[PDB]
Amino acid sequence: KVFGRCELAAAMKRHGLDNYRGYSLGNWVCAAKFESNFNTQATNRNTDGSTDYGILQINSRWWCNDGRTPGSRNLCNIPCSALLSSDITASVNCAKKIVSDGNGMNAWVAWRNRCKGTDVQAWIRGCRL
Repeated sequence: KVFGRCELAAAMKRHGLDNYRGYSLGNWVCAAKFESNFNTQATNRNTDGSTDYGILQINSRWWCNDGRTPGSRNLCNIPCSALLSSDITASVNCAKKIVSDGNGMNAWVAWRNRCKGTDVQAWIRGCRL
């Protein structure tokens, strides 16, 4: 599913991401924009043999199982395919674990490089939330 911006903002908000670990909703929309362009089906292989999945490009070395990443930990206890669903529940649940792991949203290198320090509230402008 390719979400609209406001459509994703509402979904993330429904699932409890607005202000989760102190990150306002704009941060999460901005991260999803630059990770996946709001596409739940997005996949990207990494140099180390892992792959990133879904709207928030969650990685198969630590968080989900894809059956081809040796020494996968599967900390979210999910197959990586669950992160590609039109239903973002599994991605949100896993994202909440990741952002709690100690480095906040710095875990998403795309957020660090294109969101952090910017006016992230711009990403929820216009939306009925």
